[PDB]
Amino acid sequence: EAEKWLRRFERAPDARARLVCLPHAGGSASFFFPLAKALAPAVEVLAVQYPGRQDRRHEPPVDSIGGLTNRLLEVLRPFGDRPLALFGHAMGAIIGYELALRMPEAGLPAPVHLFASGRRAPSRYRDDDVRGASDERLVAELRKLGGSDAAMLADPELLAMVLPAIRSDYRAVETYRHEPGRRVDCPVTVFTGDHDPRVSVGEARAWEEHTTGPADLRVLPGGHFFLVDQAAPMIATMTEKLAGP
Ligand SMILES: [Cl-]
Repeated sequence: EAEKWLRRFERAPDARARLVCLPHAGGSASFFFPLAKALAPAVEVLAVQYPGRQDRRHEPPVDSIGGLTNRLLEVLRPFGDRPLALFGHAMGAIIGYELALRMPEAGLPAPVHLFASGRRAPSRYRDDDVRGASDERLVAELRKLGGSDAAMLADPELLAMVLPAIRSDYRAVETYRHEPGRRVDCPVTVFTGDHDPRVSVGEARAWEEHTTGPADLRVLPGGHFFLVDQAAPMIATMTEKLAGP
C-alpha cells in the first residue's frame, strides 16, 4: 500500500534524507517528478499521490485532512529508516504540518524540516465565505501545474473521474481547523509568492508561531503557483537546509 501513496521517481540509496512531497488539492505525484531528479542523489523524493488522483482516480477522496494524515502516517513508517523532511504546497502544506505534529507520537523520528509553500499559517483564517474551490479556480490551478495534471483538461472523460475527489479535497482544506497551541519542534522554512492573494506576508510569517525551532520566511516573485517559475532558488534553499543540521 505504501507505494500506492508514495512515488519514488528516482531511487537514491545513499540519500541522507527523504523528502515527502505533498501537492495542492488538484495536484498529483507527477508534479514532483522534476524535483526528484533535481534532489537525488543526496535527497530522495517521495511524491505523494492522494486517493482520487491519476492512477487512484477510482478511489474515493479522503473523509478529511485528519483522515488523510492518519493514513499517511501509517504509509510513511517503512520509510522512517532515514530522516524525513516534508514539503507541501497549499493543501500539501497543511498535511505536512499535521504529519510533522503527529510523527513522534506515531513512532517516527521527529521530522528534520518542514517546508510550507503557498499556505497561510495553520492558525490563520479568513472571513471570506470560501468553503471550497470554484470550478474556475480548480481549472486555473490545474493549468498552472502543466504536465499530466493540466492535460486532464482536454480529457473530459478522465476529468470527470478525478473532479469529485479534487472538489472534496478543496472542501476539506476549507473545513480544516488547526489544533490551537500546538507547535512542531523542527525548523520551518516558508515559501510564498509575493503577489499570491491567498497568502499575505503576515500570514506566511505566522508559521513561526507553529514551531519551537527556527522559522525562515522566503517570499518569491509570483502568484499562488510561484513554485513552478521559482523552482531553482527554492531547490537551492532546500538542498542547503537538508545538507546540514
Ligand atoms: Cl489546495
